[PDB]
Amino acid sequence: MEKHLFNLKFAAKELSRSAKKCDKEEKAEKAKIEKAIQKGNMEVARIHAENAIR
Amino acid sequence: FKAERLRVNLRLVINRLKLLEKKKTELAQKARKEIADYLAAGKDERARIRVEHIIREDYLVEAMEILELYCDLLLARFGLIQSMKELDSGLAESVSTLIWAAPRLQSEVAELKIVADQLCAKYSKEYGKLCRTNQIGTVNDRLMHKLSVEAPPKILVERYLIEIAKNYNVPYEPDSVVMAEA
Amino acid sequence: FKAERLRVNLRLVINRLKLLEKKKTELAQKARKEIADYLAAGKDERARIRVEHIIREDYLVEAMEILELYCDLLLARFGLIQSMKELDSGLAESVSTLIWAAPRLQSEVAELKIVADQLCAKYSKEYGKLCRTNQIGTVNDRLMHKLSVEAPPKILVERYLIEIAKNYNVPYEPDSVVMAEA
Amino acid sequence: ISALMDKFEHQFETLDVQTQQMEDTMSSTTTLTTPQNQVDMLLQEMADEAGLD
Amino acid sequence: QKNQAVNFLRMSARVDAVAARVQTAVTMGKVTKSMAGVVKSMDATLKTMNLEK
Repeated sequence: MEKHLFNLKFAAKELSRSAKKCDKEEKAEKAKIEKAIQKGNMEVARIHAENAIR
Repeated sequence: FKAERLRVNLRLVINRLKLLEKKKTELAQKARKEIADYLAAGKDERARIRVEHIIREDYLVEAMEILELYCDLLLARFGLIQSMKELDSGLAESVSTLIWAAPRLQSEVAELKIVADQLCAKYSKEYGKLCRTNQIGTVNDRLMHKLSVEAPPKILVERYLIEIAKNYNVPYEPDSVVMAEA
Repeated sequence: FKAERLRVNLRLVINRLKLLEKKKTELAQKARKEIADYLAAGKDERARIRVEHIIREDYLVEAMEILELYCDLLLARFGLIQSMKELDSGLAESVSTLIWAAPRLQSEVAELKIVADQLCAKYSKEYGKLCRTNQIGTVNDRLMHKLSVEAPPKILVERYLIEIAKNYNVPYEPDSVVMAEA
Repeated sequence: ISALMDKFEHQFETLDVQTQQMEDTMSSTTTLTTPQNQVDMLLQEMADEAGLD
Repeated sequence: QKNQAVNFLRMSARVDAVAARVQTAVTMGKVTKSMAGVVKSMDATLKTMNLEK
């Protein structure tokens, strides 16, 4: 019975960690957008903006 | 047919139509962005038929909403429907509207089909077979037209083109020959 | 013939004609650069026939656009076409225009051929065989000439040579003997 | 050779349509997680102040 | 030597381009296969996991 408890806690901490990554990537992606639109590129700026949002 | 099947399937149908509704709204929005791209560069006509696809998905949104409603209604009085062998005045609508909406929406949602059977066989009163085909005239007509597939009158289409043109701020010159007539 | 084949193939046809259109535009542009190279150095004549190849690919661009449109139209009212055994007034055009455009464009696009069959066999009313050959006079004539292969009148050609000469800034002296006549 | 080459054009042309199709369904399945409105206001957000740092 | 430099370098360009599109073709291939994989496993696990249960 313990096995399932441990898998649930594991899945929880798992989801937290992955969420944390996606957030970190989000910030990095803002930065990357700024570098992008600094050139004047309106396409790369698009798909970067998009990936930031998602 | 069983009761629990009917209940569980109704709840799953509500969830399903919920997510599917929200998603169809977002998809519609994005495609409207596409319209805004067309009208600012290329031909009007292409944009026009494209927004006919738009008006289709919109009608599906609305339809799914009202149908969702009737589902929820049947789920609320569901305590009652487990008793009478005859549908009473209150449910005399949503029964027909939901049953009849099966063959249209079956592709988007299968659970709607299974529910359609679950009700269909609970009634030997004017449901199933030719009797089923003959009780389905009495459904909600509004839902019937919102759902039914026919090309919209071009004035409506061109209206949408006006609005879409406006929101993203592109100049558009709607034919003055259409506005005169209906 | 099946319905789903018709749908999926229409969507693939739209995509196909889209990419193929964009690409033909770019290719045309580059070749126009080649024209600009010729008129500034060598003979006019060679440049002239070369821009006849240009005018060909241009006509293919335009054609693919209008045909793309009719495809999209059939795809929008596609909900309707799955019911009637007879094509109604609305689709009475794109059916013929798309069917008839099969043997011309088959090399660029095969999916257009498969669609052509899918419609061809859905109708025992004036489609297929000699009846098919006899319903194909009623298509869009504009598309017919835009697509049909015949050498353009030399005034049009020489007009293109004028413009191409201008954009890349090379001196060009169009024969004054052509401008007089048509 | 020349035959092999027009065969080549047609071939990778089909590659491109495969690509396009794939990305349409692939981007219309997860599309709940990327609203259009949100992206608009984001891109604008990083538009006005873009080079101001 | 100089004109050869031009000629070779040109070949390098075009061959590089085809190399790129082939790259895209392969990676596209991988994505397609793997995606088919998830659709199937998830499907046969959607048959005994079907929502009612």
